[PDB]
Amino acid sequence: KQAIHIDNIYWERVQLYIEGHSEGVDLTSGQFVLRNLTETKTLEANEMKIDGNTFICRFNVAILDDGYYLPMDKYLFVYHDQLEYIGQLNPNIIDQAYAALNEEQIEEYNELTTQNGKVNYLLAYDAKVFRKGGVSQHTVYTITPEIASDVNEFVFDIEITLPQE
Repeated sequence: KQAIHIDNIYWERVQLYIEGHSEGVDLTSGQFVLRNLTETKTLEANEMKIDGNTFICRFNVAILDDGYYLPMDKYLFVYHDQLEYIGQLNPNIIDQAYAALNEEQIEEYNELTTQNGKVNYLLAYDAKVFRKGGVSQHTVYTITPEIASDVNEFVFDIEITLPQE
């Protein structure tokens, strides 16, 4: 097919880095963004490095509580040119996540029921949690990569809560 692929995900302090490549999309004219499923909040990348068909993008997700925010919101990684392209997760990441312990192995096989819950459990090992201080309200940011079963697409499940919760 022709789509945007997500190859690696990592963090430096609060900044979320997304590395990937294109399988047919021209990357020189389009804007990479994080967009929620409801199309009501969009987050632009602060850094965008293109190298041939490969790309790296940086997002500062910590600004999402500066305005009006939902405490349970899933965000797609999308390349917007003339058509929006939703990033697809590389199966190598889930296969490397499968390289777990024995306890974790039998824990993952207790999922059983749905394939979705299995892949989400494998992806949860790369979740990020941090707090925002120096302000009037200290908030906990929890960003969890997962496959959204409502659309069958990869999303960052972000929940912004108070420490009390």
